[PDB]
Amino acid sequence: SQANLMRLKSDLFNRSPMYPGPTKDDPLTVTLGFTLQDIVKVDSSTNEVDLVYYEQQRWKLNSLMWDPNEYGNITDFRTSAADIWTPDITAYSSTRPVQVLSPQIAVVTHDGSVMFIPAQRLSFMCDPTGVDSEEGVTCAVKFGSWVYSGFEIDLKTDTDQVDLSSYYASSKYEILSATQTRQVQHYSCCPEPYIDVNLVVKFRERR
Amino acid sequence: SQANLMRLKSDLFNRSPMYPGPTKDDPLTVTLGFTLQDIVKVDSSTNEVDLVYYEQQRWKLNSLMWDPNEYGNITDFRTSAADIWTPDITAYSSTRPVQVLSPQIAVVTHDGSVMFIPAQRLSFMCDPTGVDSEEGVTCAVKFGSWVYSGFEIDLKTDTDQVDLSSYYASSKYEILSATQTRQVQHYSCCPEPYIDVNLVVKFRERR
Amino acid sequence: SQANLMRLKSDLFNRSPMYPGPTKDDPLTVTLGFTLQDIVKVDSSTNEVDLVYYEQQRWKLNSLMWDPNEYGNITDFRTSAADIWTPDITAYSSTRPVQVLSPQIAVVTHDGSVMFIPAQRLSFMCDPTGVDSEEGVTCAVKFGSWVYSGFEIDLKTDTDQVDLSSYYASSKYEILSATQTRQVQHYSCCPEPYIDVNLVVKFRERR
Amino acid sequence: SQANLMRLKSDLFNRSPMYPGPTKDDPLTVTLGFTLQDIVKVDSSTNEVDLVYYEQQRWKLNSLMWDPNEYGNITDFRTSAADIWTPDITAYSSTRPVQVLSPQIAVVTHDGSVMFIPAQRLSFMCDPTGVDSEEGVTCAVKFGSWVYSGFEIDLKTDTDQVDLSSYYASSKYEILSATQTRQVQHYSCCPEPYIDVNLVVKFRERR
Amino acid sequence: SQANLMRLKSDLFNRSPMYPGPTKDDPLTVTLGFTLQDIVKVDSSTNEVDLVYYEQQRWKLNSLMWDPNEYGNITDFRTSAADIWTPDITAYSSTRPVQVLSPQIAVVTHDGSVMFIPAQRLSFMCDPTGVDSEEGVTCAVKFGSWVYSGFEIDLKTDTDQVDLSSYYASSKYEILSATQTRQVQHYSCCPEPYIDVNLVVKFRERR
Amino acid sequence: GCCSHPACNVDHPEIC
Amino acid sequence: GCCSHPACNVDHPEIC
Amino acid sequence: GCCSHPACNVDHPEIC
Amino acid sequence: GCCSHPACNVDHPEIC
Amino acid sequence: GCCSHPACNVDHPEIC
Repeated sequence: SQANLMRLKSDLFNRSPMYPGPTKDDPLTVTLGFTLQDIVKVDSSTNEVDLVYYEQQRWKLNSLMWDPNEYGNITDFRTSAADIWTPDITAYSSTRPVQVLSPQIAVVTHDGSVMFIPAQRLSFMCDPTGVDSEEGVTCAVKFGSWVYSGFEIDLKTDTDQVDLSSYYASSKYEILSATQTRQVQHYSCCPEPYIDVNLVVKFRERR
Repeated sequence: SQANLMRLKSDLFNRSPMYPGPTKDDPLTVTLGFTLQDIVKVDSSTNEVDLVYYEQQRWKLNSLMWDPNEYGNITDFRTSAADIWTPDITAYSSTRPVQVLSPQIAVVTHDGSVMFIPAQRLSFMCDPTGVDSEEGVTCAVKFGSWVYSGFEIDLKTDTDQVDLSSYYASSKYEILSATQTRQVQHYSCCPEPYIDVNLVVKFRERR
Repeated sequence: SQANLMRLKSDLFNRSPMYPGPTKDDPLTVTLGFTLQDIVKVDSSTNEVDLVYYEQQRWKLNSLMWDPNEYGNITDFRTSAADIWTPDITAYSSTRPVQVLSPQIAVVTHDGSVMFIPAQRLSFMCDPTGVDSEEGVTCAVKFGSWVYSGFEIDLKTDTDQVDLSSYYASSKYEILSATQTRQVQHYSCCPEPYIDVNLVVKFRERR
Repeated sequence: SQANLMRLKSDLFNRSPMYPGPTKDDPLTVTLGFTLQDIVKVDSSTNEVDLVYYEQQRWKLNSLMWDPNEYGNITDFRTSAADIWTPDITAYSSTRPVQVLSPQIAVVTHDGSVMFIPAQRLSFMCDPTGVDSEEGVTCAVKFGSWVYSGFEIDLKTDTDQVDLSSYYASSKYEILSATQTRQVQHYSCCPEPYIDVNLVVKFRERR
Repeated sequence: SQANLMRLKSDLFNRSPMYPGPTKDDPLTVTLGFTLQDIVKVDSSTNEVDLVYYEQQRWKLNSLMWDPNEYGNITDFRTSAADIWTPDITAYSSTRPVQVLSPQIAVVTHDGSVMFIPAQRLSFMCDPTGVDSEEGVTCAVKFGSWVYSGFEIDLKTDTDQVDLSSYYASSKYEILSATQTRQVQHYSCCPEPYIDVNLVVKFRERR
Repeated sequence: GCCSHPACNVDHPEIC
Repeated sequence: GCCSHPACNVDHPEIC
Repeated sequence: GCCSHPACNVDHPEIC
Repeated sequence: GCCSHPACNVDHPEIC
Repeated sequence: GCCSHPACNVDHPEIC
């Protein structure tokens, strides 16, 4: 049993060159999803807001496919996220380096599908003026590829509703709305689109 | 004598590929235990509390067994934690990357048991409202594998009572109760269980 | 066609040696451009100002050229910044190590050109006295090679005008002017010139 | 002689396997000593105190012995502490990761003796109540092996008086007494003793 | 003619083991010099002062010599400081790990001379009482080798005058005097001298 | 509720 | 606004 | 007790 | 003034 | 004294 897995990981990683990133010929679709845990700091003196969340990333590579029947009917395995290529999805308006709060371990399926969910703490630009009121305040931060256009990495969500079921029950803040929306952007110069997922969270201090 | 140990380490590590983690076929039981040292910070403005503790981890691999009579009657040895596979146990509600306060050295015994106790400082979600009162306040944080279900990593404790014998005698806080309880979670969608150990501490400022 | 890319990177990186840096015989021109996002901290008690910006770097190496028709008509590809030589451009008046807020990915084209845009947070020396006034305040920070003279790395800009189109709309500070200016300096002792790009931003608290 | 030294290090490091640590059969004696520089922070709101000190370590390995006459009469040499095995001495009551303020370079002598003195900044648990008084206050922190019993690493000191000759003359605090005392702990279950060195410092705000 | 440079580094670094450091057989002289930029923080509650400066270090190794006309008339080259041996000069009274603010690249010339000037931020022990007065206040911090005696690393300066030409014009502090003085120290135990460079700066709050 | 649990999400990418 | 977008900037070095 | 000491837990497990 | 600039300082160690 | 200086201790481990 363990023999199959040791053999499988060897054939995928050592037997092959590493996936060189997508192109226009061999594009790649990445599905993104957020699970907010808590808004842990709000700084009105700098307009900086801190989130703790789970970032779900799922993509599919053909170079990661294998036949379960050739490897002891193994359909999936777990491996360090450093061992594999990962997409360059970034919050465009972060103000400090994202802090990783979880292990960075990816799970590969025999169809070449990969799911990767690092827990992270993010500080980003947001004027919280109005948080201490009934109306609240809205913050927004876009996530997207840093160097890949829409012709090379397709971004999309499974739902527009942010997962709020694990938000800390006794947090200092109440979530009024939280959405994750796929957006397409074109520029007059250029035919290729540029895609982002707009994370929009409306919240207020809780009384 | 000392030559034997180098040979033992050779046969276990450089002979075999790295243990690739458990599988549903070959599950693994991990024993969890905490020895709480101190509650070192309470931030009521952000609902963030800092603990300093020892996290005792024990598991058993068949691939690390050896015959004591075959290696100069050596029954145990110490080795760096990077050298061996270690479980991805994580506090689910941490707010900052865990800080390690100790060397990361594991001790392996001839029956395949490994025990590993990193000292750590953890910031996690807790509303401390009530800490300066007679009733005190309770904080809780769940620990479990990040990517392995219960069918792959079995979580177990040796006692439901957290070790408080090393709690700082002159701490700013008094421990009212400290328990470590195994919890199993099932989902309507899915047959496999998901296990966590709930560390629940009730405490108050010292009067 | 994905195979074509893997082969290209092999010939350029794995078969060729890494570019050892410029020389007086074979000098190098670097194009610099800044896209300011936000002024996120101003400390009048320490005379320290924190910027979040994109630093666009561009240069051209002959040793990275290839013929597209020889590689499946591939004209460009994206690759980690660690894989290639990068210029030692430095803020001369920084007060803390620069924090990288983005992936570090450069894109190489078949003519040998490389473009690289890391997002960064920089703390640098500036007395902000007057930021709460109508005139505002001016800060300056120089960027240039640390060890290469002007005879080895030529610094230049495509425009004297910093890109402010992505500046945070709800920032605590309003930008009055933001320019990026090439400067050349000579010293009586020495024939070689020393080049820097002067980032000068005038700003004030928002009315 | 520079050729001799490269050969000496080569023969010692590249030929033999890495020293695997001491054993119950082949134990090790470590001499520990402290040179206190300054008490740079006292935090009464969290009961955390920061020390700046020099920590002198000393041990002797057979695997690091050599004959001077085969190596150009070289009797001792300098080496990075990563190149050789170092003991796992840790402050048992630390609250933050220790900060190293000096190079980590050890000197080995031909008799197998090694001396290693990193300067360090340590945050540890201490209730400072009484620091602003005439009696002062006492803090204590134990140092000892994390994973080695007394049958495997023997701890000791050359003197029990902490070296105060380099204590900062204009520190905010005056040192009343500072001792470093070897303490032994036994458990009924187990034959091996567990050894720690108790660093006890009495001090007060200077007046 | 990039080849000459490519060839030179090859012969110096890979065709030989790394320089093992100085001895008493092959001693070394290190030239030290400071260019002060700013006094960026003064903490009267902890006696901690933060400087940002350039530290110029110069030394000469015979093992780094080459013939220019044998290498395309090349007289000098730049390389990362990790590639070459660097001296262990350290501020003896720092209180936090020194922060490096510049690339770490040294330039070696065909005569074996090496120059290395890292920009750094240093927190060190200093009682700032009197900074808000007319007389000002004096801080002192010694720099010297951590593990090498005066018989192995000879310290020296080119001027007893700190370079103040790059001091920030709008700094919170005014420099009254800034000196860098070679000091020789002997101890009754030991014949060999121990050398340090005393950086003594007199300064005050600016009015 | 599975789609909120990190380990649960990955073993069921068809649901989450 | 292309030249302000990191991915767009690089895909058009002829414009940016 | 022994089951509180980091070196003692591991050396003698059958107990901790 | 050369010896005050890091790049100028290093390219002329004979003067600085 | 010597036993306080980092370079001095290690060159004389017999006294410190």
